[PDB]
Amino acid sequence: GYQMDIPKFKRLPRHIAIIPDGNRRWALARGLEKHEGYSSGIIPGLEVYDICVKIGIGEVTFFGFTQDNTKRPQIQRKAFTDACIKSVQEIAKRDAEILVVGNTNSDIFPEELLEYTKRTKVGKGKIKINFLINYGWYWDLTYAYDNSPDGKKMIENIASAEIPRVDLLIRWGGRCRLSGMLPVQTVYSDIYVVDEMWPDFKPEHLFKALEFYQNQDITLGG
Amino acid sequence: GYQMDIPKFKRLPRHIAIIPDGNRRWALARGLEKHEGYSSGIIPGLEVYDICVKIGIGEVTFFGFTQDNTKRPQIQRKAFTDACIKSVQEIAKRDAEILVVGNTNSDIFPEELLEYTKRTKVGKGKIKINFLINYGWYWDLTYAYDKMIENIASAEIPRVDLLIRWGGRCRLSGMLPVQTVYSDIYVVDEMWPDFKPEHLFKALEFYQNQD
Ligand SMILES: CC(C)=CCC/C(C)=C/CC/C(C)=C/COC(CO)CO
Ligand code: DMA
Ligand code: DMA
Ligand SMILES: [Mg+2]
Ligand SMILES: [Mg+2]
Repeated sequence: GYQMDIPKFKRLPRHIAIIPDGNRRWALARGLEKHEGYSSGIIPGLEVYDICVKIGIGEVTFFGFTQDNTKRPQIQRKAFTDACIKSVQEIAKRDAEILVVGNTNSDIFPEELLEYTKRTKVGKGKIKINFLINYGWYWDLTYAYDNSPDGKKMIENIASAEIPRVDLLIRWGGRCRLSGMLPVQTVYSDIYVVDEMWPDFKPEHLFKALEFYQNQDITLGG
Repeated sequence: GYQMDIPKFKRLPRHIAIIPDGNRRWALARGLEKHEGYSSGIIPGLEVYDICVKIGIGEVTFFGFTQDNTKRPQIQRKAFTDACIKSVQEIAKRDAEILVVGNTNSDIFPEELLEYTKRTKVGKGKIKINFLINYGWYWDLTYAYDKMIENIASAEIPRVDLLIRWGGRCRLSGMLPVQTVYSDIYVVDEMWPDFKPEHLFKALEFYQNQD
């Protein structure tokens, strides 16, 4: 991308989850229409990707859109779907192992992303980039209750089973909440909230989240 | 006044979750042994109860201890279990509808609390007080094998509106994965035994500021 001065970290998370929230508030604050913020969320994702590749983060999961989000106005649904498609396509121009997880048994799921619903190497690969597209926490848990008979097997067979435990979850837009992102993988996740809206992303947001992470005692109830 | 005037709130959560974390760090900071913090966590719980009753909170769920917590040394297990028993027994002397949710199929689950594993009205009731005792997220979700989502072990406990965690960590530690999917989370930096009413007031000011 371009040259940065990235701090040195004593400890790095294996898996970062990103909640790129605040697109509508960002747009309204700039006197744009609510749905116009999503198109300004793509370059921030690429800056996150570039930083994570440079420091050697193993896996990053981006919250794209939920089944609940598809209750919003058509004009917003078209805007955030278009922006999610573009984000996956942009990572597909770089070096990544791409996975899209979400309900593909829905008219809402974009045909453009079906090819990424199995993990796909692009360029030199290495870093795992996941996207949650038409994802729902209820759909994810209930996927298991149907397609797993046993109980101990249920957990291993949730819809998002390819996505491992989230070490660090970073949420833009100043809300401290999961919005149903990966309930199983996020039970022990250390959560960092950035007050600025996602389109106002700065590398310093990610650096401060990583400083937060390396400062945590990760005890897992022990 | 002696006790801070309880502020008047323009919005209130129906259901507050409490994670009373930091007992061991609190004890170690005082030069006590790791296990000596838990007994100093009981009165804070009663202060939360008193304030929630006064402002008219419908439901409060306390995180007591988890299956993961039973990995800890036996001296710590006995100390936190003893403190959880005493907490429920103290609420049992007041006005509450008490429910204990947790894995009762374990010699770790205290016999004293079996009677509260069905919702129990004490005094005038009018507030629902839940305790998670030998609770595990994994046990909760997998319990359904006993519609499946509506038959999780914690199914009686509704959506958490506001989650307040003491001890400075911003994490769920597996508290009620289903009910916490949209919960607004407020972290208090002070360890649970350093509870002050202003901790709770600031959490509720945070909640009424959320959209
Ligand atoms: C790696 C890259 C390139 C991009 C990652 C970011 C991304 C998915 C951008 C796409 C548009 C976007 C902001 C969607 C998020 O919207 C939801 C959250 O608030 C629902 O409204
Ligand atoms: C009372 C209670 C169950 C607290 C949760 O924190 P924890 O210390 O048990 O977990 P963690 O190690 O994830 O902070
Ligand atoms: C499991 C439980 C009863 C949590 C309360 O604090 P703690 O025992 O986790 O103490 P700390 O967070 O300081 O280790
Ligand atoms: Mg939002
Ligand atoms: Mg703790």
